[PDB]
Amino acid sequence: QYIVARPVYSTNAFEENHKKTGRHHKTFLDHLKVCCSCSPQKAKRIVLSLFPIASWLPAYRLKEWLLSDIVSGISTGIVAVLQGLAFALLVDIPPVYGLYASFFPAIIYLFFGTSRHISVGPFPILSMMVGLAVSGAVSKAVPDSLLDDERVRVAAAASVTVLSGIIQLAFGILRIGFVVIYLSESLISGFTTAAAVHVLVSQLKFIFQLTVPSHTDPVSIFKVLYSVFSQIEKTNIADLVTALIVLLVVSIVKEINQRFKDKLPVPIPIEFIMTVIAAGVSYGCDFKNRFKVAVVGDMNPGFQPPITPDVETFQNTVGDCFGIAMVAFAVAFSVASVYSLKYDYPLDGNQELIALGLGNIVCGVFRGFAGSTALSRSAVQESTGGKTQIAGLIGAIIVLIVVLAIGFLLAPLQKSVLAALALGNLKGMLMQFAEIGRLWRKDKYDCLIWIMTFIFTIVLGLGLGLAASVAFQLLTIVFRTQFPKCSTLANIGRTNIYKNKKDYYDMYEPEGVKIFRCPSPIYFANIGFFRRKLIDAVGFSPLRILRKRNKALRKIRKLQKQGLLQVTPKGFICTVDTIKDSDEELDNNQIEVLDQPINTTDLPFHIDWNDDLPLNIEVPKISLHSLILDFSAVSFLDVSSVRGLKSILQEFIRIKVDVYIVGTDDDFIEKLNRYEFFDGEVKSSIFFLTIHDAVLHILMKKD
Amino acid sequence: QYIVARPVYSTNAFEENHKKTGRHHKTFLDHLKVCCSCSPQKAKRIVLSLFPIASWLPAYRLKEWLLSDIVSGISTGIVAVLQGLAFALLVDIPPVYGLYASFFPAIIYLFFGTSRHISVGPFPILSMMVGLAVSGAVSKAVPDSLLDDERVRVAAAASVTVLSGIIQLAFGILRIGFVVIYLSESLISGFTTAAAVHVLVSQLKFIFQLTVPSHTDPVSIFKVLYSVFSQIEKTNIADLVTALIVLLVVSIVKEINQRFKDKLPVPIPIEFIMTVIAAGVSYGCDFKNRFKVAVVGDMNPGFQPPITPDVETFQNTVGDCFGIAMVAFAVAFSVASVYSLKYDYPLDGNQELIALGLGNIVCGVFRGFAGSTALSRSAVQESTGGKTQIAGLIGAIIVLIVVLAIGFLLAPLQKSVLAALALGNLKGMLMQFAEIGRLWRKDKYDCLIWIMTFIFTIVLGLGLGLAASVAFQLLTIVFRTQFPKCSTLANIGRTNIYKNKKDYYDMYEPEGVKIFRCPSPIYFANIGFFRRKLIDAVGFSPLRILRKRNKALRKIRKLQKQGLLQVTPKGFICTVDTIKDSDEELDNNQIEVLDQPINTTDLPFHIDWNDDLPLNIEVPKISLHSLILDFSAVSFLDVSSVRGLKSILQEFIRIKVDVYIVGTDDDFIEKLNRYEFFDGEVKSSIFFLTIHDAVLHILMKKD
Ligand SMILES: CC(C)CCC[C@@H](C)[C@H]1CC[C@H]2[C@@H]3CC=C4C[C@@H](OC(=O)CCC(=O)O)CC[C@]4(C)[C@H]3CC[C@]12C
Ligand SMILES: CC(C)CCC[C@@H](C)[C@H]1CC[C@H]2[C@@H]3CC=C4C[C@@H](OC(=O)CCC(=O)O)CC[C@]4(C)[C@H]3CC[C@]12C
Ligand SMILES: CC(C)CCC[C@@H](C)[C@H]1CC[C@H]2[C@@H]3CC=C4C[C@@H](OC(=O)CCC(=O)O)CC[C@]4(C)[C@H]3CC[C@]12C
Ligand SMILES: CC(C)CCC[C@@H](C)[C@H]1CC[C@H]2[C@@H]3CC=C4C[C@@H](OC(=O)CCC(=O)O)CC[C@]4(C)[C@H]3CC[C@]12C
Ligand SMILES: CC(C)CCC[C@@H](C)[C@H]1CC[C@H]2[C@@H]3CC=C4C[C@@H](OC(=O)CCC(=O)O)CC[C@]4(C)[C@H]3CC[C@]12C
Ligand SMILES: CC(C)CCC[C@@H](C)[C@H]1CC[C@H]2[C@@H]3CC=C4C[C@@H](OC(=O)CCC(=O)O)CC[C@]4(C)[C@H]3CC[C@]12C
Ligand SMILES: CC(C)CCC[C@@H](C)[C@H]1CC[C@H]2[C@@H]3CC=C4C[C@@H](OC(=O)CCC(=O)O)CC[C@]4(C)[C@H]3CC[C@]12C
Ligand SMILES: CC(C)CCC[C@@H](C)[C@H]1CC[C@H]2[C@@H]3CC=C4C[C@@H](OC(=O)CCC(=O)O)CC[C@]4(C)[C@H]3CC[C@]12C
Ligand SMILES: N#C/C(=C\c1cn(-c2ccccc2)c2ccccc12)C(=O)O
Ligand SMILES: N#C/C(=C\c1cn(-c2ccccc2)c2ccccc12)C(=O)O
Repeated sequence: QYIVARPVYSTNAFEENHKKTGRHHKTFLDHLKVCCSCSPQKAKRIVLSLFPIASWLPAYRLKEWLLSDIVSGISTGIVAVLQGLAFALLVDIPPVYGLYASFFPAIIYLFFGTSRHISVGPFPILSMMVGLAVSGAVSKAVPDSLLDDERVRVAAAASVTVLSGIIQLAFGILRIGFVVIYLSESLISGFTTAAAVHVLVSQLKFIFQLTVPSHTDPVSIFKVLYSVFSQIEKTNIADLVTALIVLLVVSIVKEINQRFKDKLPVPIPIEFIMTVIAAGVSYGCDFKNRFKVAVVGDMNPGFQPPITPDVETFQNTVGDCFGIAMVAFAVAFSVASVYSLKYDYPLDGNQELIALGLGNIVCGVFRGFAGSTALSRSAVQESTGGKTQIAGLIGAIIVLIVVLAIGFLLAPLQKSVLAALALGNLKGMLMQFAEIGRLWRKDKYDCLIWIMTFIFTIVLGLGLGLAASVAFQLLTIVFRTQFPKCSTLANIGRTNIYKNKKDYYDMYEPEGVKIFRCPSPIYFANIGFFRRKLIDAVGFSPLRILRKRNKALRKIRKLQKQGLLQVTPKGFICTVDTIKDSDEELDNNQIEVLDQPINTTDLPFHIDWNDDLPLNIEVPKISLHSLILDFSAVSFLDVSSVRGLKSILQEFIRIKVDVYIVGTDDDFIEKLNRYEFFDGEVKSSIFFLTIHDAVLHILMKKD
Repeated sequence: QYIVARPVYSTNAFEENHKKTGRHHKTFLDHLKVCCSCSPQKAKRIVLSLFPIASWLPAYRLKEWLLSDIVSGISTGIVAVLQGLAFALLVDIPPVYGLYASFFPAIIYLFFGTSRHISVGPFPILSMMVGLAVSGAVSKAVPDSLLDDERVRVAAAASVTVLSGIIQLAFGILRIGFVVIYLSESLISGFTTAAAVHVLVSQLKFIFQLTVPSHTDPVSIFKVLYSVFSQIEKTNIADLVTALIVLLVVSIVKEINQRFKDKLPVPIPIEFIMTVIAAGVSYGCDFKNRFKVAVVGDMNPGFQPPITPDVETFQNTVGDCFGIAMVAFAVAFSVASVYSLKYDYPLDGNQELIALGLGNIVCGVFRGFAGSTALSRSAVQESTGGKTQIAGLIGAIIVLIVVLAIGFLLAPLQKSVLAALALGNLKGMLMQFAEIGRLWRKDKYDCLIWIMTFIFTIVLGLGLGLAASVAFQLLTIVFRTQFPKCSTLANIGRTNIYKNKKDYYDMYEPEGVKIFRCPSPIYFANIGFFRRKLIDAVGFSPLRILRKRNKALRKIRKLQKQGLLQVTPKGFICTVDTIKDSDEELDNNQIEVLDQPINTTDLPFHIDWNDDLPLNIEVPKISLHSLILDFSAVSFLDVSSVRGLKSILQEFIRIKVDVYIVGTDDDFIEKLNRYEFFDGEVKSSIFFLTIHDAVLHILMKKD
């Protein structure tokens, strides 16, 4: 049973009887002495965190991990080759520059990366963003043969990814890799669903084999849909039927694959099989002069010399590279967190930013495009038994073998087989459309974030819809705390339990006491609503009672100068039966003296303000004498709240109503001490521990 | 004294013994039957709120208010004439179009407005915004004598203000006039200080008499400063010395004016006096051919016929007109709220939006620019004794007399006297620079809002810095709740008071109980920090203990198949002294079975997990058996919080640690019922009333 016998405490009387420890909290100048104090332990702890390969490579279990890493590396390197060739088409550069995007960041991440299970390379949302930034950068260059219009796109892609890597590396150095908390899962879900719709639309010009101009920012998906479906009569039917056959086979076998996972080890590489079959039947049957199928061209065997990034492209694409860097880091951290939770090893977000930025810089210098991880390729690497990032090294070696030696193969590949392979794996992102119903019946504030993120991304493009979506998801936090359900409380069962007055049957309120509760932090978007709810909860406005009391006092003092009210020790004598109702109106520059506190020390008689005032002065009466504010769910105040609350409490104190703030911790009062809140009128003795403390104090101080 | 004797309640046992009232809360379809249910009382209540002049005009006290309204109307009409002429220069149109800006909204607001003390007209921040929007609109028009370049600016100004009035009227119709709560007072203070710096810079080309091109959006103030100070050798010294003399005299007399306010009724109109003296000495001495002073030209006597707004200017200036409408409504509501609080009458914000939008539409049709109220002119109207909006009618009649009849006067006015009069009244907005110190020592989150609003407005212009400032002040709410000071609580004095464990001396914790407190709402930017703080507060991670227990159970079950552990009713028999430490590593696709709940029903012996496990199996021990979460300051959860909290509680329950959530109201649990939160593992019986309830329940259920 609950049995408590203690004294009534008042948050000052609690601190006289219970000695505090007196903690000396930390300043700024010693925050700048814990950072600059270097040590031989601190330096080695830093340089083993900058080069994580110095810590996991000598701890390699080369009896339990090597064969699994080799098998997983081969199985992810084949997928990396095909995905690089397919994602180079979304940037509209020659396809061999896709392979450079799947080699250099995977080599840099082996040395500088902290995850063990992600596969580093291109992924289609980032490749679409890089393609849109290139189309925006070549449409803004100053002026000074379709081999030279793609030589500009390659240099623009290289410059965009060098700038994105520079931004990522700078944010990793500045230790602000915690920015991934500013994206909710509803925002990520809506953004990835709309990006899957963007990817699905962008692969239509390769299936139908049409020529679509490179549209730009505001509504890119509808311009591309119009330019595709206005030329639908020029559709090459061989590419269409080949893409449909490859798409049907890869979706059927990818359903069969995960439908039967207990019986099937190292799952079926149906995309490699269909690519081999399609390139082998396009060769031999000569699907380039019988029909007019566009193929992957003759890729040159070898790497290309490094280029210097153009500062004009740096100037024209600053916000595009900011969006590319943010989306790349957010996707990589979201994918790597799954496997770090699954296998229990720590992830360093700032080291992730440093490794991805260095990989993107080295990739863009040697003419590749932007890299992060993909969820699909990382799932392929982890599903086949990847243990460390040596599987990434074997995958990069497979990409290297394809670049240097076997590049005469993949030349009869039909360029719509790649689009069909990219369309066959949009299923996981398109199945997120069944989340509007769940979030609708769950929250309705995150369903709004989902729907507005989808709409903003669709009708504003992948770079600008993300910024608008982040701003709207910041608005929804204000929407949650805008009109809080403010309550009046009452006692149940004649004990220390106080709940909502409209919720149970036999509640009891002490006479003259009001207990008000705001279940929300009070800030600038909240304080006027709080004042309105408090005023209609107590039943009156204290400013009106104060002003009418001041008007009555001015009329009483005016009648005292005329000798009409001879003041006794008790009671006014009233040596007139009735005066003829002369009300006096004050001017402006003089009305604010009605808001001053009443000091009736010149009369020996104590004016009651509640019984009856002589000579027909109405002065409306109140029954309230004590007000309790339950500030237990109020997490913070800012400035506007402290001003408005100081005004409310000053207006309540001046009409002789005691106020009590109840339910706060010591940090709340310690922050209120900085706000110039307490003075000779609002004292610190209004704070109490619990509601029952204040109620017992009221009942003791009355009688 | 505090004496309580009650049973221990558990938020389900409280609702079996206290019958709820069962309120039927309101749906959507009856929200759409309270709006469409029309009545003869509802219709008259609506149409008396659309035309407020039908309610205050027959209640006019024409014995106490008429002379004061006449005097205040004359005193504000003279100021309205001079301010209209001065603010027409910030738009760079001829000055007579300033007077039309101070006539038509003041006439429309007399019929449709709810305030009684504001003066409607131009104010310099809005006139600078209209000038910037005109300069941006004439720099974007398609192509098809300095009399024709200002005929384009007049039509662009008219179109911009018609679109701003349309936006204001549409937002007043849609009942969303509560948007003024989205601007903190720190944002308004920083914005108005930077706008005062903009106004001070924009009046330099009229004092020095220079020719400055109409610069635009990104850094307008530095381009204007460069274009002024590169031509400083061409300064007309007569305009300079006249502006300095007028500025010195008006600042000295405006200090003298409010230094002595008790002795001085109806304060000194020093601006009217200096304008009369300057125009009378510029005439007669002929300050137009002796020197080369630019003067206010010959204004044509009369109004101008209405024009149709160009839809090209509507197309080019959508965001500019949105910013103009928002700033006009915010300034007007902030000024009108002061006098509504001072004189105790209700303000309707949506009717304010409707009246201002109609006034701006009618003003822009008849070739004026945008209108709202100014704080200075409203202070002049209220200080001289304005009672109703009939003072606005007398002011508009004074402006009408100046337009129709006396326009041959104000023709020798020196056009830098007006700039000096506008510079002499920037003191109130420039004295807000002494708020970085106050907000620095008070909050440091609103000082940041002030500084970033000032910087964004200065280096981005008045339209775009406001949007960036609103986005940053939405970011600061996330900054406040990002890393909450999470605590571990303990008991003081062997009663029902639980406070921070590091704060007092003789605290007591029950053995095996941890009380954790997060003093913040938990949302998407908050849940990973909450999980990290809970894990390092309890001293371990429950996933690691669960996985190591599952590994130990798999090794025990493997040794049972070999007959090495013959299970008794109690104790393992262990018919081997020591096996040679064969640890087994699981594959991927098989590791997640370490996260499954332990069901050791196949053994009759109860496995302890805390004493000793045979054959040297370590399985790290915990002393915790009960965890209490103090969710009293947690105002809301969203989706990510419910998922992360469900994960945390499921991981704690599976290692046989009872969890208790404590301190919530019934609305919190009612919202958690929608989230698919409770199941066969996480039940609703974990919720308790207070911390002492849960602690007494723990101590009763142990022994
Ligand atoms: C929920 C709210 C925030 C949605 C707001 C949507 C607007 C941002 C969209 C809807 C209509 C769009 C417009 C629809 C059509 C066009 C014509 C289009 O014309 C072209 O130049 C086509 C391509 C070419 O030929 O170059 C340019 C974009 C534009 C102005 C669009 C700009 C973006 C707009 C205004
Ligand atoms: C998520 C959806 C429901 C939000 C609302 C969608 C609208 C903003 C979309 C739907 C139809 C779209 C239009 C569909 C087709 C076109 C034609 C397109 O034309 C061209 O690109 C070139 C035309 C030419 O050759 O002149 C320009 C965009 C536009 C107007 C689109 C503008 C954006 C619109 C109005
Ligand atoms: C904390 C992180 C986000 C810092 C990242 C900083 C970069 C975004 C900045 C720093 C240096 C900047 C560069 C400094 C100088 C120039 C040269 C400038 O060009 C010229 O002055 C002449 C050449 C021309 O534009 O024709 C174009 C912008 C650019 C590349 C700037 C682009 C933006 C850069 C890379
Ligand atoms: C959010 C925090 C990390 C600060 C980020 C700052 C950047 C957004 C700023 C800092 C340096 C700026 C650059 C400084 C100099 C230039 C050169 C400037 O060049 C010109 O004006 C060339 C002539 C012309 O464009 O007509 C164009 C803007 C730019 C790229 C600026 C773009 C915006 C930058 C990258
Ligand atoms: C705290 C952070 C967010 C501040 C970010 C500041 C930037 C938004 C500013 C700083 C430097 C500015 C630039 C400084 C100089 C110029 C050259 C200026 O050149 C002109 O065209 C001058 C006028 C003309 O001759 O037409 C155009 C604006 C620009 C690019 C400015 C664009 C806006 C910039 C990038
Ligand atoms: C609140 C402050 C401390 C924030 C940082 C200020 C900078 C963003 C400012 C300070 C100096 C400014 C510059 C001062 C002078 C000029 C020259 C000005 O030149 C012209 O307008 C035309 C030049 C020509 O004739 O070619 C263009 C803007 C610019 C570069 C300004 C760009 C913005 C700058 C770098
Ligand atoms: C809830 C509130 C914010 C609604 C406010 C809506 C306005 C901002 C919209 C509604 C109608 C729109 C107009 C509808 C049609 C046109 C014609 C359009 O021009 C043309 O189609 C041809 C002429 C040309 O531009 O050359 C230019 C934009 C404009 C004026 C639009 C400007 C923006 C307007 C006024
Ligand atoms: C925030 C809530 C209240 C919604 C606000 C919606 C507006 C921001 C949208 C709705 C209608 C839109 C307009 C619809 C049509 C047009 C015509 C369109 O004309 C052209 O594209 C002409 C050709 C060219 O510019 O090259 C330009 C955008 C504009 C003004 C749009 C601008 C953005 C507007 C005003
Ligand atoms: N990963 C993996 C596999 C196949 C592919 C997945 N996408 C993809 C498509 C859209 C979004 C994200 C990923 C491919 C793209 C081209 C060629 C092959 C694939 C596998 O072998 O299972
Ligand atoms: N109001 C009032 C008075 C004088 C003026 C105040 N500004 C002003 C200037 C900047 C910002 C806001 C206001 C004027 C402008 C032109 C001509 C006269 C005035 C008064 O007569 O006291």
